[PDB]
Amino acid sequence: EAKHCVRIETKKRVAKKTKVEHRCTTNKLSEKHEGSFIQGAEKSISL
Amino acid sequence: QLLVVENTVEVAQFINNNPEFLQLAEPFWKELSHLPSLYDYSAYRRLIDQ
Repeated sequence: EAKHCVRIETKKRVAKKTKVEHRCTTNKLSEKHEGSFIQGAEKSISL
Repeated sequence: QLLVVENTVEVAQFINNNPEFLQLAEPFWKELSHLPSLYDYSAYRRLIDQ
């Protein structure tokens, strides 16, 4: 999980101007692995 | 993968006599009696084919 988020606000008075901005981002990754291997051999020799 | 290889022997062996005491089968002997007494390979080839 990764998040980056910023909020900015400005007001100026002299005339009055204001700007406010909010920006946010979220990033997530999940990976799951599984593996199974089995091997077997038989030899039988009879006389 | 399976491999099975199996043998039964029930006649442990036969041992045929040497050629001096073997008896030829009458058809085979009759074929030998018609062999051309010379190298006519066609004839001996037919015999070996049989």
